[PDB]
Amino acid sequence: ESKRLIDLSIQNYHTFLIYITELLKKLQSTTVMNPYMKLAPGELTIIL
Amino acid sequence: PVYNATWSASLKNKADYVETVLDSTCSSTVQFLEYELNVLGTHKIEDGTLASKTKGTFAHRDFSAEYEEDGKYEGLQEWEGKAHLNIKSPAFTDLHLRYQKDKKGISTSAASPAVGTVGMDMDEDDDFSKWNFYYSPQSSPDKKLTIFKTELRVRESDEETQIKVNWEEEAASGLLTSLKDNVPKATGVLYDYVNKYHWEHTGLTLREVSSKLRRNLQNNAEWVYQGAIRQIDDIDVRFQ
Amino acid sequence: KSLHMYANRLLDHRVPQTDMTFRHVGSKLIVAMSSWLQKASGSLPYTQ
Repeated sequence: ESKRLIDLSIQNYHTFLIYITELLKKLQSTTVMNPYMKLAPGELTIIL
Repeated sequence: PVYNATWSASLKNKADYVETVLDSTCSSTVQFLEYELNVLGTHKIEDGTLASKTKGTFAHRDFSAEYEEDGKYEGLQEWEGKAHLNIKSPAFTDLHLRYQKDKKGISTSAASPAVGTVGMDMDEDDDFSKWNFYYSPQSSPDKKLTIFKTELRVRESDEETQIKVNWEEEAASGLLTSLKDNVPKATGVLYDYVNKYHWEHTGLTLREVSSKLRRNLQNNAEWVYQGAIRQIDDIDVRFQ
Repeated sequence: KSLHMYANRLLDHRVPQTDMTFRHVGSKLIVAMSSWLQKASGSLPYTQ
């Protein structure tokens, strides 16, 4: 049962991160204010 | 006669440096409850700065612990030196921890035969800084899976500053798989451990002791049941 | 533009282990509402 729980955790974690990245990209497209945010798969860069 | 334990401590001052010696041991009728622990540390305060060297080693049936520390202490915020820990456990897995700190870099990692090698390195500088959190697979100590990474960069041109945060889903998934695979590894060692102690003392397994308890329960149940049946005849006859 | 980007955000994300976006549920509810509207009496071109 421990191994099954960890398997499901990995599965949903992976299935979830891609949707999060897509939503983040769509949100970042909203604004172009002076502090510029660059989003990448598995990475985020912040310029201040 | 059954139990003898000795705790010996001594603090000594020798001109320029102090020396701390600690000893502790126990003699027991129990085999896995006897040991000897020892530590030695030489301490020299040179014109206010401290140079530290200490060794702590433990001995026991189920493992032995060996730790080395060296370094110096300038002020309350500058310790430069190395710390190395090595564990030899027949009872469970072994481990080897290495900690390093220089004025411009901190590096440390732990090599576990079950998880692998987990380490982190901090390179610090005025105009840049980088934090690296990596997991090297147990099956591949030659490469580092970046669990996370931080990169601060203050631009020397203009007033801009960059923050770059990076992480690997691969590292997290591999570590999770290693952890879920490690469950039976701990389970078996602990099970054999408890059975080993049961053997050392009464010669029985945990399952053997469970079977003995069940058998004794059955025996006592019959002992009660026979008398419970007999009382009926006793009462009937006396009534007649 | 704001409504467009909000619609993009809604379309691009959903919970893991399900690939049906919430916009389909919204369209289903809109279809039910339109069916009720056409059922309703006193129809007007403004309803159309």
